[PDB]
Amino acid sequence: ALGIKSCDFQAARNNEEHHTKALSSRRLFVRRGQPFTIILYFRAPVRAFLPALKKVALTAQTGEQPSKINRTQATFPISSLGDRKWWSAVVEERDAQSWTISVTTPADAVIGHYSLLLQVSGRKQLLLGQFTLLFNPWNREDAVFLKNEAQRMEYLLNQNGLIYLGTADCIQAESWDFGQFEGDVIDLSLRLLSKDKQVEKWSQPVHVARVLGALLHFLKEQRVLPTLLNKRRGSVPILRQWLTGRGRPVYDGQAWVLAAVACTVLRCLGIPARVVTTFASAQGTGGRLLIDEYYNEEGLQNGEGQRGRIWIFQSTECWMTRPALPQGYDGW
Amino acid sequence: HSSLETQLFCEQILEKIPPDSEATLVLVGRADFLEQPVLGFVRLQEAAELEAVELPVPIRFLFVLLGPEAPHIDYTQLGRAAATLMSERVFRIDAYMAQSRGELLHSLEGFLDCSLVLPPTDAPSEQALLSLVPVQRELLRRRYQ
Amino acid sequence: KVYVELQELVMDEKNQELRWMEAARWVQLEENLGENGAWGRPHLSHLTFWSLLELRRVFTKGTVLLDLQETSLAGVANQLLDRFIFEDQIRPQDREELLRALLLKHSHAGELEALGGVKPAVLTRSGDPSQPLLPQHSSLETQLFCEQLEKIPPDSEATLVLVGRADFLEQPVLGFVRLQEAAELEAVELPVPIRFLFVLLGPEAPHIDYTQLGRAAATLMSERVFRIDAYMAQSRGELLHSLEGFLDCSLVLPPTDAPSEQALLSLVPVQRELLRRRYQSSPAKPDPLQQTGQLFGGLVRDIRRRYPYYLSDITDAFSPQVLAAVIFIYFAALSPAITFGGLLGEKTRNQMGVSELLISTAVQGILFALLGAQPLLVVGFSGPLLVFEEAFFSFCETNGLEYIVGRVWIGFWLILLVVLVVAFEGSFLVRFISRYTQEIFSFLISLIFIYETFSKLIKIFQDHPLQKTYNYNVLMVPKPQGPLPNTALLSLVLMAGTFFFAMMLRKFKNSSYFPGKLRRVIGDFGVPISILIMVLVDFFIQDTYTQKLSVPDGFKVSNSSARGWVIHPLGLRSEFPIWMMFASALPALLVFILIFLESQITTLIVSKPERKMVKGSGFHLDLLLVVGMGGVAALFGMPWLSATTVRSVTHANALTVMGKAQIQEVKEQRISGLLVAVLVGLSILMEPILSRIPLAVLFGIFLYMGVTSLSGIQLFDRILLLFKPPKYHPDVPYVKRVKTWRMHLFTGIQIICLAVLWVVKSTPASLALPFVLILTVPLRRVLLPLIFRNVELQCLDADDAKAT
Amino acid sequence: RSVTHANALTVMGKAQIQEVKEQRISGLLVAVLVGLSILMEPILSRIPLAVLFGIFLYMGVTSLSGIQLFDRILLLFKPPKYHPDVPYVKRVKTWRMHLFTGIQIICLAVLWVVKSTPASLALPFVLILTVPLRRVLLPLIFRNVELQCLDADDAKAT
Ligand SMILES: CCCCCCCC(=O)OC[C@H](COP(=O)(O)O[C@@H]1[C@H](O)[C@H](O)[C@@H](OP(=O)(O)O)[C@H](OP(=O)(O)O)[C@H]1O)OC(=O)CCCCCCC
Ligand SMILES: CC(C)CCC[C@@H](C)[C@H]1CC[C@H]2[C@@H]3CC=C4C[C@@H](O)CC[C@]4(C)[C@H]3CC[C@]12C
Ligand SMILES: CC(C)CCC[C@@H](C)[C@H]1CC[C@H]2[C@@H]3CC=C4C[C@@H](O)CC[C@]4(C)[C@H]3CC[C@]12C
Ligand SMILES: CC(C)CCC[C@@H](C)[C@H]1CC[C@H]2[C@@H]3CC=C4C[C@@H](O)CC[C@]4(C)[C@H]3CC[C@]12C
Ligand SMILES: *[C@@H]1O[C@H](CO)[C@@H](O)[C@H](O)[C@H]1NC(C)=O
Repeated sequence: ALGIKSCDFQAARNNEEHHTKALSSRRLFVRRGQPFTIILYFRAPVRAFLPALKKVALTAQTGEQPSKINRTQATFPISSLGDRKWWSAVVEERDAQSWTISVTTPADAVIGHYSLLLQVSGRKQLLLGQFTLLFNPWNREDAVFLKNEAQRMEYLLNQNGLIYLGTADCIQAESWDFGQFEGDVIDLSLRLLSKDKQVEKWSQPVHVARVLGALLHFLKEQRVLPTLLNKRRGSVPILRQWLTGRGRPVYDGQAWVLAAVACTVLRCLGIPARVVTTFASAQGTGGRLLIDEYYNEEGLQNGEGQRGRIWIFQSTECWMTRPALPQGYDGW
Repeated sequence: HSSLETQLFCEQILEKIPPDSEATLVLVGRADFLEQPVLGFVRLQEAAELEAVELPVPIRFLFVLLGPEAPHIDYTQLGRAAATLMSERVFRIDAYMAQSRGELLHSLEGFLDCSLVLPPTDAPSEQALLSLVPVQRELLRRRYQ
Repeated sequence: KVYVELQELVMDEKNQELRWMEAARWVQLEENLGENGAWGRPHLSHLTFWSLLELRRVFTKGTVLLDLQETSLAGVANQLLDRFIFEDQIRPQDREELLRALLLKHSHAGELEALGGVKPAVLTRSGDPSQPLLPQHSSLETQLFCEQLEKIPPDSEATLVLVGRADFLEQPVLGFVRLQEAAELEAVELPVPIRFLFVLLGPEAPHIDYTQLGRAAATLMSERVFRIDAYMAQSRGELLHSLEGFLDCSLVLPPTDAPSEQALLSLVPVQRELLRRRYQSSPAKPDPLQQTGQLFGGLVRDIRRRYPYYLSDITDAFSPQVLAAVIFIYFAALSPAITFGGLLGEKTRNQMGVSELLISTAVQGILFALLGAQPLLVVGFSGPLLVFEEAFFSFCETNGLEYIVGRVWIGFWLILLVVLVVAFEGSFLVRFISRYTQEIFSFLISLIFIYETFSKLIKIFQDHPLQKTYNYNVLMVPKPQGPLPNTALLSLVLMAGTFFFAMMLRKFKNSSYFPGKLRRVIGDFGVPISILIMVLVDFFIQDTYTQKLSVPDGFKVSNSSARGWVIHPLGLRSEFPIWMMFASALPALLVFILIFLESQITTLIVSKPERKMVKGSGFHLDLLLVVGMGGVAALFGMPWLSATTVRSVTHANALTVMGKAQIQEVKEQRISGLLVAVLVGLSILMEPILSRIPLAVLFGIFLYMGVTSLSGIQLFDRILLLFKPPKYHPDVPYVKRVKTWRMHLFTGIQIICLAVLWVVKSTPASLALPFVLILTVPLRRVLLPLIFRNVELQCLDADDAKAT
Repeated sequence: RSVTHANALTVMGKAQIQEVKEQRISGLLVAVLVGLSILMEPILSRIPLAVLFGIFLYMGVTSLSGIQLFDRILLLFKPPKYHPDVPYVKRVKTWRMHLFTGIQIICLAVLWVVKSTPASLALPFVLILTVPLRRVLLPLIFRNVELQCLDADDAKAT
């Protein structure tokens, strides 16, 4: 007498409220620590609300091997006494055949693709749908929290970026399309993150950022070829060519696009990121504070250069807290 | 020219639509200020519900057929042909997987390869018409090979 | 009406020489020549989209030579090449090669085997043939119809279509020639003059199959409107207009995922409308229960329906399943015959008994197997016949009349009645008996059979009750006069074991164990195996007594004093009254009604279209034979019989072959019934074999028959569905289209009818059962439409189980 | 008795085992009723032994549902195409599986012969001797994947 007809996740409204409207209006993209609203439809009218409410429980699972010890699986009832800080569900509006349920997630939840499952007592588990959980710069309890709304928009929502090239005395701004809200960017980023097997640490922005940076540097080393070849259309085609292997490759003359790709991935996953250019950067020194330059009698360099060189320009900055560090190192 | 389908079937549904389905809109119109007929094929990045369709099914594909009055061109029949092409499963999968007009053209060529033309005959007999069944089966096997 | 021949430029394998070989011919139907030297089956001409598109493309800029004054292939080829050069279709340097190709030897199917076969060939720039570069595609028509001259009108003309591939041509070129006078060319090996010539040459190009192009051209020429237009053509414009009109009425069938014949038959009026559009402008115009109304028409129709299959009725019995069915039906007809003969002898003072009934059953079964239209029916005595015999004997005893002579006169009237019924085709009224009455009667008869089977065991238990003490000195001859220990319990054990073994072997027939052939052999012989096992089990128990089969010592009358083999219609002991001779018609009418209803309903049950009966059944012939044999046997002092429902249904099921669930075929043959009748007649001569067979094994067999006779009845299925949730109902038309409570109300009405019939059976007026059974037909035809819709009645009561 | 108790408390889902009613009340009540069987002599005095024999036969035929050895013994009398989709059929040859089942049948026959002798107290030792057989001789004639498919602790495909 408590069959389930369908479950409307209300992707458009929730994505507009969770600042993921640019991603999609069909798939549910929500950010941790913020409630999202779903509608549950019953095949038959519900006679008594309270026993039926006591008969239903919700389970959220992520990963191939979900478990409670890994914090990848959580079972929570639908009641007003649930921990809104943790996983919880409460009926805000109800009809004879429909329940409007507000579902909350913990502020330190594991990111990735989730499956929402409903359990009725004395009945098999039923899948209600799928949703993707992301970091929440708008949530104060989140580690990626930003104080300013303008900073949040610029460092997460703005897909039109500027990569500054050239010299220190002549800075040439290059228009760049990060495209972190392209349809396949989130899936590609999560599939790349899936190479890391420490899924319990995926709730930590530091671990996710470090893993993504290492993997993207490995992909840049494996995919970037030695030297239109210099025609760029943003970070999304570069990421597609680095992961799938199909598309126009990036050559060594534009190896600086690794920072843009990393910023795109971090912004898509919900980590506030920006691209920073440092002119006259000494690379390849290994910490040494000396650069040796060699010139002939004509004021010219005969060789291709030393290991330690002062590059004309050269990085990704991410905003998060540092719980594992001493106090005072939060920020970029 | 009155439509054969109207004269035959109209001189006398939403439940069977799958819940996880998408809609295709085919628009046909006649404009005398056009040099040649023009086809417009659109596949949306995300399926959306437009005001054109009065059903709660999102629209993924759009067919636009505009052109002047020309002989051997019935735009109602052109829209019927486009809708039949889209309703076929192989062409639908190819259009979902299409990345350029070349793949759609190849799918249309394969659709026409397995198309079966029945010429007019003086004496229509159901036995000679049922002799067509294995030919249609073989063309179906070629389509889904 | 013309003959069109298609030839393709191919090369042989034995000599690698290029030549012309015919590929398909049109006699208003298309036949294709495969790679074996024999033509395929005729079929309608069907064309691909690309073939017609390329045909239109090459016809629009084609070369036409109308009313050409040529009578030789060389002259036609020379004129065609000259006009090709004039119209810039070909270059002047290609004329020699094309003339060489067009004048090659034209081979046919007769010399295909003389060579090493034919291979696709492409004409090259030089005199040597080359191989095609594009991937080869085998013809659909060849793969489909080829993997297995009299109809040509004398005043007809031929059309030759030539297709060839030449890589030294810029674009495909079409050549159309209409001769001024039709002439016989060496290219065609038939004595029909050639009027039209189609030449299709060109290079290898995508979407251009020259075999399909030639097929499209031949189909276009074979059409009557285009043929008339080509005869009346004065320029290429008229031919182009005719081709455009041909394409206007062409119908394209797109590929679909699920091909359904109903959706394909929705195309018929569209094709008719296109045909009407095609011929709107051309001068030509487009091209067993029934009442015959003839005396004895139904009998002749049944004879012509069944007797052609007489040869198959002997050869189809060469299978062990037929022998197993013979063994099954032998017991299933002998045991009720013995029981009914014993009861009749007890009730009628042995005027008719076991021996007379067995002889009558044997004779009638032999004659019905040799001459009947539905040999699967089993002819034997029935319970209502016993009730009528008892009533008639009581009437004759009350009125002091010779009862056997009364039976003689009843049979004499029965012969006249059945002759009158067959003469006017009185068996056409059986078509008004729908599945409703048939299923009600079958379910009632199965319930009666099961109830009698259990009541016999109850009577056995009552005769030998369970008591603490028994008298060890009890006389056994002819029957035990007192209770005996271990008798009823052993009878119950034997019956239960027989039923269990029969059911287990029936399940093993459909099981997945053992090799399939041995599995089917064991399953077919399941009943004989169970009978043998239980008989052997009872055989080793010497001390305990069980009732066995009893047969007469020899072929003799039951009571010699009462009557002999031939009974005088004028009287045996006293002169027969005159008034009774005319008054016997009403009892004869009742007997005819009983036998008619029983036999016709049994024939309806066993000859349902869902049972895969592909040989036909004759109602009139079977009824005439049954009633005539009954009337003849009445003269010899033998009981009249009828087609019993249980025995005939069991015989049909034993001969039914089950496919991989689904009925595949039925072993319809006359040998089984003939052998059963012969064994029934010889049952007296095999007394030692039958004397060791207990009745409990036969009771278990009867229970198995009763529980297996309910498989094909939808009334039993709906009775089972009465105790099921609605979501567990099977996907059937009467559930998915009818509400559950409506179906339950229909089943309840049928249950009420069954209860009324059962109450009628349990009354002294049990001979009125056929009338109450008939009264269900007015119920179905009147009262059910008043409370059920037409669609509901069509779904619930369907003759062939169809969704309206 | 324990297998029958577990099966009686087993709840079958919509074929597939769903849950088992694991509780201490059942065994306690059974022991209490066994102890009180003397005090309910009139009730037990009217219960025939034949009903109990039928119950014992039912228990014996129902205790074979969960044994794969019985399933392979049944498959010995089936065509290869009728074998169910199980890891030990789709990954192991039919004759190899039949040889494994025959080895198990030989072991069963040896145990049955040991039972039918006055030295029936040596049955646990012969039963233990099957473990060295499985751990030594079977790998000598069967591959590791074949043994994992045929002898799986949780019925998994290696
Ligand atoms: C005493 C019997 C002989 C003992 C000698 C022992 C040696 C021995 O018996 O092997 C021969 C034969 C193997 O041959 P094979 O497996 O190919 O035989 C298949 C089997 O008969 C199936 O029943 C058939 O399917 P169906 O039923 O028509 O649907 C199938 O035909 P198809 O449909 O696929 O085309 C047959 O191919 O045995 C068996 O049948 C397997 C069961 C053996 C069980 C153990 C034997 C009881
Ligand atoms: C229905 C069939 C049997 C025919 C109808 C029966 C009637 C019309 C006929 C058939 C045979 C006839 C009988 C034949 C012979 C005799 C002997 C004679 O000395 C007196 C009349 C009598 C007794 C006849 C009476 C009428 C009779 C009974
Ligand atoms: C009488 C015994 C043998 C069988 C009893 C079962 C019958 C009477 C019951 C079982 C299921 C029942 C149906 C279940 C559901 C509905 C839908 C409801 O909107 C109208 C009544 C209706 C259609 C019920 C009618 C009665 C019903 C058919
Ligand atoms: C001994 C009784 C109980 C059962 C007899 C069935 C056994 C011995 C039979 C039945 C099916 C048979 C198999 C059927 C097919 C093949 C394939 C062939 O290339 C090698 C032999 C092999 C693998 C057979 C081995 C023997 C086999 C397993
Ligand atoms: C035979 O008939 C006579 C009467 O004619 C009767 O007395 C006798 O009992 C009958 N025989 C038997 C065996 O019943």
